[PDB]
Amino acid sequence: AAQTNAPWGLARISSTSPGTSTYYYDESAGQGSCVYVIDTGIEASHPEFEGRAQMVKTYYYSSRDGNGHGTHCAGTVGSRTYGVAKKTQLFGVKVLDDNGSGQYSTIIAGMDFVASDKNNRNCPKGVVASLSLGGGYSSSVNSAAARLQSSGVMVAVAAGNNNADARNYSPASEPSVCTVGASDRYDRRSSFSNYGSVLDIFGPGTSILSTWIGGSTRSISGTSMATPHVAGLAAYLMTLGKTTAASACRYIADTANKGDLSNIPFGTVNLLAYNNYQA
Repeated sequence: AAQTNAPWGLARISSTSPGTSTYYYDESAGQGSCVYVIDTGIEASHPEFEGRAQMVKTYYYSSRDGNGHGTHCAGTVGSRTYGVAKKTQLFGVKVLDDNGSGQYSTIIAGMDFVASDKNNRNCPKGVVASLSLGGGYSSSVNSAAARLQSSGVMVAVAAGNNNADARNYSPASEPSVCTVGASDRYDRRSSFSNYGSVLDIFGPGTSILSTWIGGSTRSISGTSMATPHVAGLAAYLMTLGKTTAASACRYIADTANKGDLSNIPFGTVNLLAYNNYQA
């Protein structure tokens, strides 16, 4: 399949080269997979989600995305126009309030929620969690992300936007999950992207167009926006049978575009997510 005039990040994940604008992907498109978007919620009624998005959990008075960040991430995972995996199911877990903040105990509970809730969903092709969130180092948050991964969910988490080593951030510093840095359309490390030996992969993170609340769209930047590309890519690859939840991050790093990013600090992987689709 070919999506002409796609967002640059979708076109990048299906290209050996920057600077193209067509997204190529197998038409299975993550059908039969599931992605939990653990964030500020999802505007499930956005026409871009086509009935495939639903709120499954909130820790606040409403499940409704009052921020836009969770909607934007869910759109990069699986919306028809802005999404990597255009047929996946999206499950919203609102662990962040509408200023995008969340206590870490709520974030931990939401992660444990997903590890159990996936047994209430039909995801024959496998389960992904996208965690476009983070703060300071927490061994309890790392361990929650590790449990989720251990439970058979691919966990993809943002490296953080501190332009620092991600060792000092959670859940970015949890080694068993897939820690995602951000690159820009010129294959530069995004100026804000964390780095370090705990990063597993880079995805498009600068000026990423996706769904926004109020049925709108907008372009925003962040390792938080790189993560759903990788989450979406995992759901897509799992549906194609190329990998499983336990091995997707490794598989994505094995099949990634290698050595194409600039300003990657010594000791950080130079790997850009790539679906390796041959049309």
